[PDB]
Amino acid sequence: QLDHVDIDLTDKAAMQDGARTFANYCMGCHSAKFQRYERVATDLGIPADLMMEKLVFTGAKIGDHMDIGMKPADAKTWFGAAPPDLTLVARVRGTDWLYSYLRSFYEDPKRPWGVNNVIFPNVGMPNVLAPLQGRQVIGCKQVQVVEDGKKQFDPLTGTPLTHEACDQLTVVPKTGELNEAQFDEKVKNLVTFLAYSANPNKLASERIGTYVLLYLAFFFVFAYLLKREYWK
Amino acid sequence: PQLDHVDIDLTDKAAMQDGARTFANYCMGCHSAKFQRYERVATDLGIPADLMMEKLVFTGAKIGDHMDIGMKPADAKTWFGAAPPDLTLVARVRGTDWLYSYLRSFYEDPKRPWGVNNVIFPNVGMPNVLAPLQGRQVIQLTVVPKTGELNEAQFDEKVKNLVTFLAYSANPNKLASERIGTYVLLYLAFFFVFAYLLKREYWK
Amino acid sequence: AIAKRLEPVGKVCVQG
Amino acid sequence: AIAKRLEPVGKVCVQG
Amino acid sequence: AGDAAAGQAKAAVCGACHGADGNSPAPNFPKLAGQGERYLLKQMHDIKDGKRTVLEMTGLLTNLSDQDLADIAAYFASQKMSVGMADPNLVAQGEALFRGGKIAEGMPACTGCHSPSGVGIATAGFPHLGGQHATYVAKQLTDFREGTRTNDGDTKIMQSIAAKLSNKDIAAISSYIQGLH
Amino acid sequence: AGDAAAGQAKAAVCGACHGADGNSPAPNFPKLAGQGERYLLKQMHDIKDGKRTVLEMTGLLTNLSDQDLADIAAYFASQKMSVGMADPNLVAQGEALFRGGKIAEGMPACTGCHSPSGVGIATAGFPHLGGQHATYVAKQLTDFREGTRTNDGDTKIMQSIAAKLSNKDIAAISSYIQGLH
Ligand code: HEC
Ligand code: HEC
Ligand code: HEC
Ligand code: HEC
Ligand code: HEC
Ligand code: HEC
Repeated sequence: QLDHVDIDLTDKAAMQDGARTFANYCMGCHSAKFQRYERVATDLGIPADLMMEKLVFTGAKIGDHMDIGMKPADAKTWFGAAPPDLTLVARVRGTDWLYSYLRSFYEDPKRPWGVNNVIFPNVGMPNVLAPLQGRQVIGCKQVQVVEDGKKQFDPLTGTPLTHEACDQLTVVPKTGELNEAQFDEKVKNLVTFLAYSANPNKLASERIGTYVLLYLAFFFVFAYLLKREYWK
Repeated sequence: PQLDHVDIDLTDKAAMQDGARTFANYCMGCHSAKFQRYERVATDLGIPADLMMEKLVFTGAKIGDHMDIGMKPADAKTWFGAAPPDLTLVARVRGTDWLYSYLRSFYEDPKRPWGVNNVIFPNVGMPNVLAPLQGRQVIQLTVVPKTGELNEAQFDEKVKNLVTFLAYSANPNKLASERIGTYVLLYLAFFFVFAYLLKREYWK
Repeated sequence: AIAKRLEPVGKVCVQG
Repeated sequence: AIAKRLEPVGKVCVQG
Repeated sequence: AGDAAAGQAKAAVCGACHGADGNSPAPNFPKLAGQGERYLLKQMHDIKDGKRTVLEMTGLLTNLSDQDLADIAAYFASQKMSVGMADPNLVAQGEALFRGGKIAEGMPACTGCHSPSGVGIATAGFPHLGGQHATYVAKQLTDFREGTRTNDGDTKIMQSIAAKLSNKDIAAISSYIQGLH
Repeated sequence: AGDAAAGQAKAAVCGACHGADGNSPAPNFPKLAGQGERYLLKQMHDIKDGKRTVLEMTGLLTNLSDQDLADIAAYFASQKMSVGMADPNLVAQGEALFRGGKIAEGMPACTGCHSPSGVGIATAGFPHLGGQHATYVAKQLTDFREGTRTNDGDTKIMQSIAAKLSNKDIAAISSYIQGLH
């Protein structure tokens, strides 16, 4: 069961925060090698000097690909699985899968890195956002009561009516920098940046396609008239 | 410049083996032969694979690997002022006569960065790496007596074997090419007889 | 605004 | 024969 | 899991070298405060079993049971590692190495397994680094590079990583880590 | 050019450390016998001008003129470097590094600039290596790697090459060079 996330690719601030998160917490193991710092800065509206100073940690040039020092073979040996390139991961898995996966890490002592993932069971990835999210465990917490889709909210306060459930992801209190909403926004910005990286031509594609479709409707009108006429 | 002619025999397995030894020991330090594989060199030179690995593969590479070297072209270009080119095809780029005259034309030239110059290749960036064998050659080129392991004839034989190996490396298909071409031309003459007879019959 | 948004996570305390 | 023909130039003395 | 409350009492002997709260004052003694409990327990077990050789700890862990070690590790993990200061002449190179690694040499950045802030990953056993003494960090990197320390497992994560660090790189990155937070 | 006959008399003071014929008895002192005349003269001038720092040689070359240094270098070049022995446990690795370098790391084999037999290239100034004391060769490689020795020129030939040698690589290659001939 995945969680839906509404990703706004026109939000430059969110994409900038996601790029910062990717460059700091993700490019340690994951490359974005099919994507250049120059294009990322141009599309996110980041000044080239600012991109150089804030997001390029590897000594690469602005026009260089987002390569990292960790080789796939070395990382496969170290982690048991090679950390895949994340340029297209939004297209490979989808944004909802990424949103649910980056928020589904929970402590699991039986695992090599002490964590497991609801979305990606037995994943070889360490929980690298634990400092932000905090300790997440499979425990008992309050979950909204649902009966055959009959979802109960509080009529007055508008907040959910909840009952206790003991197989839920619960963040141990005062264990991470960000609360649930703040970590949700952090993961949303990161997944928004990954969605941009997978499909950097999306907005331009929509604009160009709108113009193309308008032209094709015009041309269709003319061709239809030239056909129906001349078929009399 | 005037080159010295050398008769290169690509059927001489012993000469090509000696040339391969010289190339692996004295030339692969700076030059790659990266477009040929140790396995194919062994097969064409009659060298057993184990013997090839023990005697000619110094880089730790596998028998089936290209004869690559550690010296990267950029580093070598910085160090010597010129990149040592890959020598797999040098016998085709320069010819065997040019190589034979070049490897024997190093003489001492203190004004040069490496203390040597070359008659065939003036102001070349190669150090005289075969000086231990030829000895001290000075300017007409003359070798200072009792300065090298080999005499003029022995060093000429060494350079000839090395150039023969280089010639094989540039064109490893030459012997098979001649063997196949002989049969192809025989078949084409055979087919020409029939085609000509058919044309003559029809054009009556 | 962008610079604050893009601040690197790792902070290093330096002499002087 | 071939083994002698291909002997590496560099010879190394080793203890014992 | 260990008990920090009892570990405090059990960790008094350690405080002689590592400090009462685990923030050692001397550079050669590592700070145990704020270090991952899993990593601390692994290191203590390795030193007990000789997988990691610490001559200054000869026989100190032999008489401590597994639960005592767990309690001490929990107590030290319940503290906060104090942050040192990086050398200004070295902070730039150390920061570049830590955050970016070496693309050309294929050396990973340290920010992946050890957080960008150097807190490590407690669950994964990746040690906290930020604030650790520069001398100790440099010694550990050198030991990994030369194979003196091999308790990082068969995968040889840190041995392989430190094989790609020069002495100047080790010094710079240790100085940067000393001030990292 | 220098005169070996006069150099022998001029080189007597050096023989205290490097041996009368240039084959030093102590590992820490390099052998000068059979070394390339150009390389010997370059090292002498670098030590004179401070381009190379040899504390044990402080002031020994200040009073020697260019002709005296040339004579000493010519005398030492006329000699034959003695050959030591390589450690059996290190000869394989050292031989591999010396003859093949490192393909993956891009480290050149030493057989190019230094002959396959280690005699160097006298005209080019590439030093004779074979038979040199393993301790001295290891120290030189370490200094090149650490930047302590920088008299190899602006191209930083040996600094760049030694940057890629580990301590174990340096030890093995030094042992092999000592045994090499
Ligand atoms: C930002 C903190 C990160 C995001 C977002 C992702 N990673 Fe990682 N990761 C790592 C490994 C060793 C693996 C492979 C695990 C396995 O194959 O079992 C992964 C995997 C992922 C995936 C799954 C992609 C897929 O197609 O299945 C995603 C979506 C992903 N990662 C996103 C290791 C590391 C790591 C080393 C400590 C770091 C710092 C990160 N991952 C960071 C992020
Ligand atoms: C490093 C010490 C070298 C070794 C050992 C050998 N060669 Fe070389 N070579 C070297 C350089 C730096 C250059 C370029 C010089 C320049 O000014 O461009 C060369 C060049 C050659 C060439 C010329 C090829 C061409 O110009 O197309 C040849 C034919 C050649 N080298 C052959 C050769 C042989 C046979 C060697 C072993 C006996 C050998 N080289 C060793 C550097 C070095
Ligand atoms: C001085 C006599 C010490 C006392 C008392 C204790 N330890 Fe210590 N320890 C000491 C040194 C000099 C070192 C560093 C070793 C090195 O390789 O440089 C250590 C190391 C540790 C570690 C590893 C820390 C890390 O990897 O981050 C641990 C986990 C540790 N020591 C634990 C520990 C405990 C539990 C002690 C009391 C039982 C204790 N130490 C005492 C020196 C000394
Ligand atoms: C002991 C007091 C020495 C005397 C007397 C001389 N030299 Fe020396 N030399 C000495 C040491 C310890 C070293 C090695 C320095 C290092 O970096 O490890 C050297 C080195 C040289 C060299 C370089 C040799 C090389 O292989 O690069 C040269 C050319 C040299 N020394 C020359 C030299 C001359 C001419 C001397 C008499 C005037 C002389 N040395 C005396 C120690 C000592
Ligand atoms: C991937 C996993 C990495 C990365 C990319 C780096 N390191 Fe770290 N490291 C890792 C592990 C699994 C361990 C534990 C080793 C063990 O269990 O014995 C370590 C440990 C260290 C240490 C020692 C810490 C201490 O003794 O307290 C240091 C100093 C260290 N690592 C440094 C370091 C640096 C400088 C890195 C980038 C060059 C780096 N690591 C990367 C795992 C991983
Ligand atoms: C080509 C450039 C090479 C390569 C492939 C190697 N070296 Fe050697 N080397 C070279 C030069 C030009 C010099 C002179 C340095 C100077 O002028 O100060 C040297 C010197 C050395 C030395 C010093 C020897 C001494 O002090 O007497 C050593 C020990 C040495 N080089 C070792 C060495 C090794 C182990 C190599 C392969 C890993 C190697 N070199 C390659 C030029 C070149």
